Amino acid sequence: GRVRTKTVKRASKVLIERFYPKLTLDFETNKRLTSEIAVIQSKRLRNKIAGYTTHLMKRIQKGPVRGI
Amino acid sequence: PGVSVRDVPAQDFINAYAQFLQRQGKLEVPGYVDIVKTSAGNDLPPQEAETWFYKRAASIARHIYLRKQVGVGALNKLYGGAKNRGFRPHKHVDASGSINRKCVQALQKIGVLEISPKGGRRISENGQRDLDRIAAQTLEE
Amino acid sequence: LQVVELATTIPLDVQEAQREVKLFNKWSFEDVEVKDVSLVDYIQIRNPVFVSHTAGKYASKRFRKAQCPIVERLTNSLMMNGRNNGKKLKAVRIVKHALEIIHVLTEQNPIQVVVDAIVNSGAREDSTRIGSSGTVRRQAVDVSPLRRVNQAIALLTIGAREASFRNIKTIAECLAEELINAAKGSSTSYAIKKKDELERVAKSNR
Amino acid sequence: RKKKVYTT
Amino acid sequence: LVVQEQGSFQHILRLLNTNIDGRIKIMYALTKIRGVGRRYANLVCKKADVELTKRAGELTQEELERIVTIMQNPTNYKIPAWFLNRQKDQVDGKDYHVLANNLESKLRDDLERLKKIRSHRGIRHFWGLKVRGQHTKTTSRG
Amino acid sequence: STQSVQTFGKKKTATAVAHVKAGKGLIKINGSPITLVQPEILRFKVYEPLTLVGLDKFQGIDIRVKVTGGGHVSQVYAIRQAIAKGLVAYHQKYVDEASKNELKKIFASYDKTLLVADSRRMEPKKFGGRGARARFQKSY
Amino acid sequence: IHKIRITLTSTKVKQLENVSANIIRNAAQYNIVKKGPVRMPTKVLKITTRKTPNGEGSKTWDAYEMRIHKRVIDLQAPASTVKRITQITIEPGVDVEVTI
Amino acid sequence: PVTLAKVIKVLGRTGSRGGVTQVRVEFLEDASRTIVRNVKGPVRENDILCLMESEREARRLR
Amino acid sequence: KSPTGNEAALKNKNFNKDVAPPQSTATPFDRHSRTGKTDSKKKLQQGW
Amino acid sequence: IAIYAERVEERGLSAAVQAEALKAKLLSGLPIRRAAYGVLRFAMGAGAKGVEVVISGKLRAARAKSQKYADGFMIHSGQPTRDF
Amino acid sequence: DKAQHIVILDQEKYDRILKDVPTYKYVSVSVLVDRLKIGGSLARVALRQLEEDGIITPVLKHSKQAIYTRAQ
RNA sequence: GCGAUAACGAACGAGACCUUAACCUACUAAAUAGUGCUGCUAGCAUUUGCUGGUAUAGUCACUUCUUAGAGGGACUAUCGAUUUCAAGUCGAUGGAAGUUUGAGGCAAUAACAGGUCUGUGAUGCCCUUAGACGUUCUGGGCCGCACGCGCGCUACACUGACGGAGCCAGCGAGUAUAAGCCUUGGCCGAGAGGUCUGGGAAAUCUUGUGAAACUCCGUCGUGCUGGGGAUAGAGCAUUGUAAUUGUUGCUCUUCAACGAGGAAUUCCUAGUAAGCGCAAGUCAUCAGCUUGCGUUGAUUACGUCCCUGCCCUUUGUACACACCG
Repeated sequence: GRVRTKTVKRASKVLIERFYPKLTLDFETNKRLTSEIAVIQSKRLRNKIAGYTTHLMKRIQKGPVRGI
Repeated sequence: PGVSVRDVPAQDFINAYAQFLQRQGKLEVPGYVDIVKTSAGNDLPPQEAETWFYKRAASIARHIYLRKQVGVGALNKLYGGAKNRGFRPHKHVDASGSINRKCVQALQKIGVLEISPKGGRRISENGQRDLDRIAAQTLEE
Repeated sequence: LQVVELATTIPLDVQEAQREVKLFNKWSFEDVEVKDVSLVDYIQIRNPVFVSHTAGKYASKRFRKAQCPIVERLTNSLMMNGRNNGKKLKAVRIVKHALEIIHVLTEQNPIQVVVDAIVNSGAREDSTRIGSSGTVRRQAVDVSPLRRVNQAIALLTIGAREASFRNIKTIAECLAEELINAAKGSSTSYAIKKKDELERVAKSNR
Repeated sequence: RKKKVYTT
Repeated sequence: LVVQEQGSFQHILRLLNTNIDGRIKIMYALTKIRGVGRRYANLVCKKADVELTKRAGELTQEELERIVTIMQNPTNYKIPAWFLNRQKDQVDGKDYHVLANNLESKLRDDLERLKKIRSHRGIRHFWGLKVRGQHTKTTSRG
Repeated sequence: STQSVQTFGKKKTATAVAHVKAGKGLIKINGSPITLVQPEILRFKVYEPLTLVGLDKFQGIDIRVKVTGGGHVSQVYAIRQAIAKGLVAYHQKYVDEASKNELKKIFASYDKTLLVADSRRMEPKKFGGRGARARFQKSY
Repeated sequence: IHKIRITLTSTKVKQLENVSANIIRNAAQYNIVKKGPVRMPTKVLKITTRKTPNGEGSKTWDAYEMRIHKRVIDLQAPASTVKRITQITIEPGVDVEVTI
Repeated sequence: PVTLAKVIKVLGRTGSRGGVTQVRVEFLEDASRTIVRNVKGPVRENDILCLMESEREARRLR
Repeated sequence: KSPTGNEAALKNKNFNKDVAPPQSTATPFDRHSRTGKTDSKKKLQQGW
Repeated sequence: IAIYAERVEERGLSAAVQAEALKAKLLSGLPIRRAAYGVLRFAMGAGAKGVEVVISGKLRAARAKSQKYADGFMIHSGQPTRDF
Repeated sequence: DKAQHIVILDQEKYDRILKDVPTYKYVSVSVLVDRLKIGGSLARVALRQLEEDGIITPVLKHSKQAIYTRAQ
């Protein structure tokens, strides 16, 4: 399965609560943005965090999300 | 166009060079060709007793043509096969050295081969001339 | 139709392949049709191939096997019983020769006979077991089109394999007889006895 | 495990 | 090409007190004679100028006598010593090739010659056990 | 020099490097014509990149490939990929890109492995068995 | 002028690449023509032992490794210049051999 | 007299070992008389699997 | 028959006339200590 | 050859020094609890993220036992155990 | 041990071959063995000549399989 | 993980991580890698072409393939369905890669009378300690054979055996005054092997490890047959102080059961299974064994708790040394 874990789910939603105006619905822009916002030790975790932040951003535009 | 050895199928080129090389008759055939096995891994002598030596020399000449200074030890590896060890698994075993060494020696004094520098046996100035000739006379039919 | 002159000469017959892609450059897929509505989507003959050897990835997803060419699925099932695993070129040689024998016999399109033998060999109802922890119990259930197709190939090659065992008749011409007989629905062929015996038992369980 | 007995 | 003959085929041959099926190919028909394997039968046929494409019954008497002569006298027909069955014989030291009835006689004579001196190999032959050092713990079950 | 593009195709271990120069319809395998590539029964695997587009595409180009590594079957698939990729790479550089997109369409619509190398590689062997997943037979 | 070869071997690449770059650096500001560094195919020294000191348990194996990385640098300079470059880039992990 | 029934809904895996599937079939002709039947092989929706006998429903297998 | 070599050729292998034994398996409370020296709580208290 | 002797900067961060120091205390008859906590607190005092001491063997009892004396935060799996 | 296929060609079988083989949809090594009761080796030599005599047309050539048909 | 929620917010383990495999005509270079050109040179058609050889000075060019370091790339990306519209799942499209991208390494809280004191100059105690249970020398045994069982290797044939011919990998290892490493090439020898030189402390030489299955052309023709190669005789060499109880290799001869295997039972979901070989370890010699590697390459699910083991919840307990109670 492709179930993201808590280390990526909560760290991504901290980005939204902190940098929503600078975020966007594009993964490529988010991937570059999260490399200057957070200190991520590994590239693979960076892509996972940015890939879930984009999903949450794409979901906020469709209505209000619970917990963010 | 210029026909070469590389422009003709190997299987029917060797069948044509073997026939020519036998009818030409200058290749010296050792006296044990009716007795010996080609390889220690083989269990029977060749079924074409009269002609097997000529065809093998034709194969050796063509094989040396396409490469540069191949030795006789490499020829043993080339023609060797899987030995039929009874209950133990199969294994690769080299072919007989004398048969290959006699062939290259027979081909070297017929004018097709010579001792190459830094080992092996190159193909002769005339070795290209007569193989490329047979290739042309192989595919017109 | 024009003959194209290259520096490397190309044989006449292979230049004819520019017009049409044919199995072994001999058999056409154009005039081949499945005489059963329920197996059209699982017998793949729409994409022609030259040789039944594609080395594709049909085991990744669930129904990718339906996308493999039907002849390649047949030649895959020939290489069985240990000593033949991985010997696909030998299997392709058998299929290539079998089609020619199927052509000189009955004169039909050889791959049409292959398609006919497959629709006639898959059991339409098999009796699955519903045994309650050991006891013998059987219930008649329907057979999916995919299992119907691929059980036909399993039964056709198994019958050909056993007919060529300890027999002077070669495997390519045992397969040709097996495919031809099953194509016309004859009960003499294996995999038609089996198909009838499967559907006969299923009738005694519903 | 054995008791060495001499002969010579 | 296919050719026909009448009355020349011989269904059963008798060579060296051994019955030979006449419809077997000559190289493999002679292998019925004990002491003559495929490798040896292949060479005596080539030394006797008997082409291997003939069945056993196809051969005439002239060829049959020429073969049994060669098998009984291999060294006289340029057959190498190392190719022979019984070389460096125990008593006379000459190279021999024993055949159908002579083979079991000289095979026997080797057994008592081993048993007479009571060598270990001769002893194990008497017991009916394997003599070449094979383990008998788990496979000697016949 | 002249219009030359150099490419490569790959299968499991076999890799075939194709040199495509401007010339006549010369198509060689290790210095030998493609009409006699072995095994014979798979000769149409390398004929596919030719007959799919039409031999007229090869009038202006000559192709010489050097295939090493892999096995007998794996080398055939490497060659047909090098030819298909070599023809496309030549069109992209010396012909309009409309034709290159045309050539890529027929090839891709027929077989993905003509242009895209198969990524399957052999799984490593693990101890406790004679294979990658196979294990020694267990007894009770 | 002298065609001089410098061979660099070590187990760890960080110090190896520092020495390799440092030698190339000194061969740049000094107008010395150079060829390299050449990354030689790394050697995997593998030893596969049994985990168990005894012979009981599941048959589990360790697979130890020792990667050896090799770089060769070709220099065209007098022998005095090349040797002093070696002392400039001396590193405990990386060993240096100089061949003309 | 075989009848063909396109499947329109895969209900779920049934049977003891899960080797048989409940499916919702719809007849090709007379697009009504929708029936629940069990099938052995792998099944997607839109399978034209034919029925030797039609007048029988299906329930869970033991 | 003083030497073993001489007697071996005279001893016959009479092995196929006698039948093998019907069973031949000849190779248990591991939890219960058999040392007979129990440990008192004082010893554990003093040590640990 | 030339040999130089250098003092370890952070004795609390060197498991070798702490194990040798602990051994020199256990061989002096000090109780395990007093000895184990002398390195647990010394490691933390030096600034260690975590420390764990395990002493196994037999002590005044025929049956043998092992006791672990952990402290702070410790990681167990993956590459970081080779780093920190 | 029931085969007992004929390996020597007499005169009765020879003309029977040339009178019966042409009236075959498909001839091969096994077909000749199966129905003419001749041996496999005799079948192989019979096919190589019958093609040279024009009675038989070679549909396909292979060492392990020989597919032949009538030439009429 | 979503969610439900007297819990809220966290830590270890899982996951992250590390090594390896797959992509990069995008960087960085490469005479220990390859190529195109260029010299010089050969053969065949003569069309200026096609195959080669040579060039550590042609004191050329380049990095595509090859090597390896710095990076980039995938995050289930986009779009459809279902879902508590959540976590997700299933389909497509693009993609080198969409099964945790493939494979491993590491791996929690306690613990086991699990296995080893026959790995340790790791160890407590007991036994022995000069006619030794220490150490060494000689010879034998560990192989011994009415039997039961397990891990495997050959096979029962024609999808095959031989006989010729075609002719393709990857992982690795390699020495000096030794106590002898990998060993080409030439010459003898049917072979095994012998002999003379040289290269390589290694991307350079062994080595393109020209491996085996495999493919083509022939013989065989359903026959315990040219399937199978036990058992045994004679002979020829190799290693070693030493081959007998055949170390092993080679030649001829001997031609056994086995004609697909009962009750049972093992491993396995994609470059996987199955074949097929090769290297390294042990190693003076010996691989039907392991550790890896590559060649050919599928059938069938992609589901369930029916059997089996384990985990969780409820439940009973007179057990807690915990049902071996």
